[PDB]
Amino acid sequence: DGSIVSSYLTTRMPPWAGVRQNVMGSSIDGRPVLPANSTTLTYETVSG
Amino acid sequence: GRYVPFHIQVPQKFFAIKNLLLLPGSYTYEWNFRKDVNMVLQSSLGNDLRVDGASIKFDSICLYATFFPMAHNTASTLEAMLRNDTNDQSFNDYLSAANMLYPIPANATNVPISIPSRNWAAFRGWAFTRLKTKETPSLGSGYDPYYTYS
Amino acid sequence: MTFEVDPMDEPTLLYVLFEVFDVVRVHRPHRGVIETVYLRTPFSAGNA
Repeated sequence: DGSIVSSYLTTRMPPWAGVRQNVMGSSIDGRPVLPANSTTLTYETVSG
Repeated sequence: GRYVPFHIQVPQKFFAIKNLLLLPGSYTYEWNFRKDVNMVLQSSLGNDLRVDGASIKFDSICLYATFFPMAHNTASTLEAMLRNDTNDQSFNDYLSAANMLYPIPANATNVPISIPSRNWAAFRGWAFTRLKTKETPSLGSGYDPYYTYS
Repeated sequence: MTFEVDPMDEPTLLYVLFEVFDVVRVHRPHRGVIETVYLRTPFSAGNA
């Protein structure tokens, strides 16, 4: 490889949730929230 | 103890209303308070307090306001002087900076940024510091579900 | 601007303070009225 990282123009980080990291998160009570690049966030989920 | 009923006095920080001297009148004053235990709390290991069973709950809340007992002929003269547009109160933010966060990848050496084209009149300078992406919350959104750090 | 940083085995951010004059002038012309005019220079975020 040996390429300089990064050599492309870095656009600033958007100030909302779901861009900063694609890590696995957690809800307010502790339920595991799937990452932002997951395919389960194309809809919303409402609990009874 | 684990179980703490708290009684806290939370200061106002927004600079335009932080040192403001209100003249008489009826003013609404509304505010949103976080319940996020990774934001309202700080641990000495940095663990995820959402998973670790921490929970804050707001029972009641009050606004307090200490009034100087000024004389009613003096506080009517001061009210009349401070409503002239030449006597408008003027504040500055202490930081006084447009804040731009730029993501650096892992093991990345070079970080090029750009500001496209702008009038740079009354520019003061730069002050920069590298931060960690884990330790920074995504402010601006109402809740950051992906901020597993306290 | 172009920053050369030490490499880290972790995603990191870059926090730049573009120092401006973030100033508010507060006009209270009548009873129960607050009129505030905000201005920061250079990085003004006002459409007016």
